Amino acid sequence: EAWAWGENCTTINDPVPYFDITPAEIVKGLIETNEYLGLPHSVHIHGNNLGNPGNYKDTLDTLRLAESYKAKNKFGREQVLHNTHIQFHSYKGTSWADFESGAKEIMDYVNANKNITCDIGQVTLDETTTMTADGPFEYHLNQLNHIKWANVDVELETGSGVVPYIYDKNIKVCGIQWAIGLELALYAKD
Amino acid sequence: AFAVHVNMERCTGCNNCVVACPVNALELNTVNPSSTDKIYKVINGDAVILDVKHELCAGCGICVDACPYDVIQLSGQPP
Amino acid sequence: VGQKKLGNVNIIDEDCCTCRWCAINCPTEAITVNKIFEGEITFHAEKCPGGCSTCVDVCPANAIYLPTPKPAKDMKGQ
Ligand code: SF4
Ligand code: SF4
Ligand code: SF4
Ligand code: SF4
Ligand SMILES: [Zn+2]
Repeated sequence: EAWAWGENCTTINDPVPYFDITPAEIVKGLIETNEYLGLPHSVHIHGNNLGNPGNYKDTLDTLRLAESYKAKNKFGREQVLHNTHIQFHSYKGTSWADFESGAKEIMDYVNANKNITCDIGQVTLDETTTMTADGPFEYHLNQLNHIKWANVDVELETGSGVVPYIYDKNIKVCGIQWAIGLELALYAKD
Repeated sequence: AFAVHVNMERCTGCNNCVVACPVNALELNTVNPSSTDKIYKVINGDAVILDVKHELCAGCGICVDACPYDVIQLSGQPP
Repeated sequence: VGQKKLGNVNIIDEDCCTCRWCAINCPTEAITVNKIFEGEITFHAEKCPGGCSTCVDVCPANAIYLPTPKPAKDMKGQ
């Protein structure tokens, strides 16, 4: 929503423009709502600071938001929130020249906690278009690679962004991105 | 309490005289609305002034300035 | 040599309306205007139906303003 004005919430704590609610508060409120209604699927969560180096710290910060809930429903599920494409959230380091993998730390936290389930976003190393409902990531990607960019802001609801991208084999960045998902999947005890 | 006259012959139903009137905008856009009566409503494609007895207008000129193809004449003299 | 003051500045008295704009903004406090009327005027902003800047357009002394909307990352919930 801050993208609707042109900004982005770069962490878990900063407030939304004019609403003064934070990512942490909204995630917690939606978790309480979900587990109270007993919906089948948990709060599927994207996350913040997507696609930037060093955001494994923020990924742990956002995963620590479930430490006080229990999945109550008539359906069998042990999650309380589902953290998605985590190979995107498991980066490390300062920039793209000092960039390595934080999958070890992410999966240590997940192997600890039993109310957190994940999935990997393994990159298949080819040409693709990247579509996420958040604007700022797609805009940042467009400013990186200078290719097409489409933005679709919805009214009182979400954002959007479509940007082609080349995950080619001839880049250190893309190679490490490929390695990260495999590290995540191969560090899973459960 | 003035009198507004709408030239039905060139009214297109644009509804920018209804949206822009500040007496129409009193109901939904005010805290604790005072009066909920409306000067214009576009019935059958042309702007109809429900303010028959000339009690609610205030000669603001927001509606004359709003109509894209001038069609609203505002009378500042007693009807 | 001291001071220059080429010409004179003075107020047409049948046109001035005691606004205090030039007195309030004069650099050397050399203008003496006193308002003809005294009292108080209050604006209940929560009752203005928005796009009606007739008051702004007709105020002689341009006392009225439309308070400028704040930017994002500065609205602070107000
Ligand atoms: S002059 Fe002002 S108050 Fe009267 S009908 Fe037009 S917009 Fe409404
Ligand atoms: S703004 Fe003008 S053209 Fe549009 S409905 Fe009113 S009178 Fe007709
Ligand atoms: S600024 Fe005020 S005092 Fe000066 S001429 Fe204008 S109305 Fe009169
Ligand atoms: S002229 Fe000013 S005070 Fe009067 S209704 Fe319009 S916005 Fe409100
Ligand atoms: Zn996503």
